[PDB]
Amino acid sequence: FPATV
Amino acid sequence: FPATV
Amino acid sequence: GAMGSMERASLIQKAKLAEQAERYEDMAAFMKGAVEKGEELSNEERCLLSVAYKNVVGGQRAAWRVLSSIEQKSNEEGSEEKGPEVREYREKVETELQGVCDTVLGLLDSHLIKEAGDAESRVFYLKMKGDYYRYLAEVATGDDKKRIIDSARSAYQEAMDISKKEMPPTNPIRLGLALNFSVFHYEIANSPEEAISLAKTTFDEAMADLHTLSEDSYKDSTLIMQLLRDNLTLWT
Amino acid sequence: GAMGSMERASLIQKAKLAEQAERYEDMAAFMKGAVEKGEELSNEERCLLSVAYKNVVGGQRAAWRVLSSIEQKSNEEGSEEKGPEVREYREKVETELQGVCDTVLGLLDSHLIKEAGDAESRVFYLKMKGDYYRYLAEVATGDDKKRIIDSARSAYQEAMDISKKEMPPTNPIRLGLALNFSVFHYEIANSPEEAISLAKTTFDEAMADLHTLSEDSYKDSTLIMQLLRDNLTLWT
Ligand SMILES: *SCCNC(=O)C(C)(C)Oc1ccc(Br)c(OC)c1
Ligand SMILES: *SCCNC(=O)C(C)(C)Oc1ccc(Br)c(OC)c1
Ligand SMILES: [Mg+2]
Ligand SMILES: [Mg+2]
Ligand SMILES: [Mg+2]
Ligand SMILES: [Mg+2]
Ligand SMILES: [Mg+2]
Ligand SMILES: [Mg+2]
Repeated sequence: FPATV
Repeated sequence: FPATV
Repeated sequence: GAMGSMERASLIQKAKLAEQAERYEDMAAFMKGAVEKGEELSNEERCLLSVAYKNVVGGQRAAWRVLSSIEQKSNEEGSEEKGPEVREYREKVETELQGVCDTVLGLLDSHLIKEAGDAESRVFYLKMKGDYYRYLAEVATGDDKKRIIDSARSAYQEAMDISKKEMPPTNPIRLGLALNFSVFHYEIANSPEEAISLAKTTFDEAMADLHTLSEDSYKDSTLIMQLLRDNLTLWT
Repeated sequence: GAMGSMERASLIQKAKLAEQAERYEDMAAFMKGAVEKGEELSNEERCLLSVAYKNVVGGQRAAWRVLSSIEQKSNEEGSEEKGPEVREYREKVETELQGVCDTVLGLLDSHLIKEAGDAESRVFYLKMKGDYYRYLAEVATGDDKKRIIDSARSAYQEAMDISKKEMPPTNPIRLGLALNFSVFHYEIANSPEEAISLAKTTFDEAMADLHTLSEDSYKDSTLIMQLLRDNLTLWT
């Protein structure tokens, strides 16, 4: 999965 | 801590 | 509220303890109680709220993905019928996840967003609103799916518009919003080109502003810039 | 029971799904429902029950230790008074932990142990009884502490007596029981010499029996033997 904050 | 199972 | 009898300050203190003990469900419950006192949240308190729920829903999302993958494999050709249990349990986890998202969205709507006037608060709450609608969209399959996606988009878009007018391009909240809205485009909206464009322009405009920052601010901004770069590398 | 309307087989299936998704609270609830159907458990089902609760209580123990350490530091000289919150929250986690232990002990007493006649079932349930009284002893500070410790001791001792008569010295359940009873001696009963003696004799008597085993049994037994060795290395 891509990075999120 | 020591090992337990 | 089960937290109605506890002092606001005590709820905040216990949220911090719960974080140290990795008790994120408790942390979230304490922060919900704090929000429900009705006062605005400080920057640190907004961070506590977001960390607590991000960890709770993040665990639910991971579990939902495991179960959804098992359910998909069970529906392939040559798979032995195992009954309704996988679907039922995936649905149980999904309903809990939706409940958490609805709780967060409810706190934002009653009444965190409407009292948030500074950019640092308002952008952060609108980013959260986009995030939790995004998590609802991840599991949506029904007749409201388009509206759920559009709700995420609209919240992110309002946050972006404010962030571009009111924050420097290196502001970590502006960066994190862009990171997550870019992921929305790629994973939810079927818009990988928009996702890539947004991440690239955000990264480049932040790079050009780093020269204005102290060493500590530079560390904060470059941390999120690296996440944008990581996603660009994944997507190209 | 909230699980009263679900088929036994469905509860077992969902416990396995919950394990795959790392949802140990759900796993434990499904296995509690399965036990409450009233039928005896198979070896695999006993493993599901023990894994679910070991993970739930293990997380509670870790959180209790974090909070107890903070509480101890707050009570040192020169520490600024922070109010009742740390104690309150430690007490909250402690009470939940005690509730889980009481639930497991209740399943063992009603009626898993009394129907367990084979050594592999009876020793495993009595080991669990010792373990959950041990977890109660870890947090006990009151007038029943000695009785709680003695309850753990008595359950472990009955399991040991059966295991020595009915199982070979390499049986993994015999080994795991000895491992945990040795930890009880060291950490709970203030008996490090007994702990060391038990671990050493168990290890040595297992070593001497490995020659009788298949490759797969050898792997199973040596895994637990290495844990005994790890504790001996820690303690000497
Ligand atoms: S708010 C919690 C503290 N912050 C963080 O954990 C990190 C990831 C270091 O910083 C940021 C930066 C920007 C944003 Br929008 C967030 O949102 C949680 C976190
Ligand atoms: S019962 C769960 C499956 N078993 C295990 O996870 C390991 C640790 C490999 O094996 C053993 C061996 C002996 C005992 Br008493 C246990 O108790 C859980 C586990
Ligand atoms: Mg007050
Ligand atoms: Mg559903
Ligand atoms: Mg644009
Ligand atoms: Mg039936
Ligand atoms: Mg107590
Ligand atoms: Mg002896």
